[PDB]
Amino acid sequence: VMLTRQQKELIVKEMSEIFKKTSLILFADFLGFTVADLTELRSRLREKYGDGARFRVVKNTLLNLALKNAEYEGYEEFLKGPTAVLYVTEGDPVEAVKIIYNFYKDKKADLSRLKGGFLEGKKFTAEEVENIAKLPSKEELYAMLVGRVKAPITGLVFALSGILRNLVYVLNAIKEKK
Amino acid sequence: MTIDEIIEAIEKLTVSELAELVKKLEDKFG
Amino acid sequence: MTIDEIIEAIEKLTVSELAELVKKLEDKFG
Amino acid sequence: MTIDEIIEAIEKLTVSELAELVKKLEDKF
Amino acid sequence: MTIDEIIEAIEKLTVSELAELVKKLEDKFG
Amino acid sequence: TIDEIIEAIEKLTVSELAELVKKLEDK
Amino acid sequence: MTIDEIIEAIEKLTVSELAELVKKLEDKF
Repeated sequence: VMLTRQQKELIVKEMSEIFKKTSLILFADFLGFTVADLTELRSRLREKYGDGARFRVVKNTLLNLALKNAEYEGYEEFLKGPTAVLYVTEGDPVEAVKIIYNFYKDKKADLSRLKGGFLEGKKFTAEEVENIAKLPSKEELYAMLVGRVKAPITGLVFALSGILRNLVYVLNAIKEKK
Repeated sequence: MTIDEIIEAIEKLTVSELAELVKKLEDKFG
Repeated sequence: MTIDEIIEAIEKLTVSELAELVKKLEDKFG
Repeated sequence: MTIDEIIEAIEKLTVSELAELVKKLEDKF
Repeated sequence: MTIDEIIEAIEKLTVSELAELVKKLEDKFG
Repeated sequence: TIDEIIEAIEKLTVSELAELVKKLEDK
Repeated sequence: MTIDEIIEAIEKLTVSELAELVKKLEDKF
């Protein structure tokens, strides 16, 4: 059966409004996966996001109009063939990328089936999915920040003391030869 | 901005933004 | 501040101000 | 150009300047 | 001192004074 | 001599030590 | 001792003399 023009408009409007508030939109090829798999992926997502994340297979035409109206650009390359969409409306989005990345891995699926998307308003490619998926926890990040911020000072001491080490290194070298 | 202002802006960053900060700092120093 | 703004602010700090920043991050996140 | 005066001069540099000083030290030594 | 003057001051320290310099910096900044 | 070596080394200026290391590295 | 005289001295040191030399310098700084 055909959908009324009004029914279609409502679906497009709803989707468009959702994409206007999401912090992540990732496009995935979910062909071949079973309902059991869908159920498991959704469960892994919910355990971490509750209702803040969704994973739904959505017809390309619908996705296109919704993205178009939400004012997105350069997404057409992500809608070639049946495509499912993973989006986050509440909570930090990084963990959802990790979840679906590790799910495809557990299922032994081609990781290129994770086509790319938009993260916090920034477009990312398929190859970049791995980058996001492997990001360390926020806590680990905060920890690393301190040493990164101290680098200049750390580098100064290392450079000055390195002048003395060069003498030691070359003397050892001369001893090495013999 | 002041030290305090810097720290405040830092703790408001998302995980993605914070990771970007760490990497750029990484490229700029050391 | 944005990420690039955070970095720009740090670059403007004197070295003494940087060590203070580092100390204020070491305690809170260390 | 005393040891303490060198340290004082370094503390007064901006972080951008410190990074450059480090690069110069590495290049030279 | 400027960056270049700081380097020139370091180049003129004795080897023993360079080790002291590094020593004092670690104490101060560690 | 060797302690006398270290003493001669400790008296060099950083620029002098740099040249020393430079020519030793030219081995 | 100039730098060249220091070099000549070092180049004549034996394998064991070099070992002590390196250990002593490491202690100095």
